Amino acid sequence: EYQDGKEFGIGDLVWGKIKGFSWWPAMVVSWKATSKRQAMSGMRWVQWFGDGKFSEVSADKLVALGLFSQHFNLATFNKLVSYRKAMYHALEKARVRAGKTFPSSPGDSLEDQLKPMLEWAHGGFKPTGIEGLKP
Repeated sequence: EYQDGKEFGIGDLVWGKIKGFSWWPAMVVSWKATSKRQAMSGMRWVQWFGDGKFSEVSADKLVALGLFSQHFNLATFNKLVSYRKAMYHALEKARVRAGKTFPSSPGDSLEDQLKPMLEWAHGGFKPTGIEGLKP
């Protein structure tokens, strides 16, 4: 599936915007994951990090998660615990893909864990770069 000529395939980490101004992280999935129907021509099914719901989104409107600082929004991050949770799960998936590790201490909070993950992302996901995030 997803041979319509456009960007993104199954497993790719993406930012999507479906309403208002906010970009949220997601992973492209098979239509089968959704228990809906095959995606319309030009579109991808994505599964949102955090809530795990599904949306059909134009391939031309999605952006790679690797374009990170461009689409991350610190204001929304500080406003919404739902966004903080979304970013954690998204960057955790990224981190495991890249074989990256960060120091941790017993007692660490969601924000404690996110701090080194955000620094890694904003920094261009070194050492792997964006290639580390591929399925």
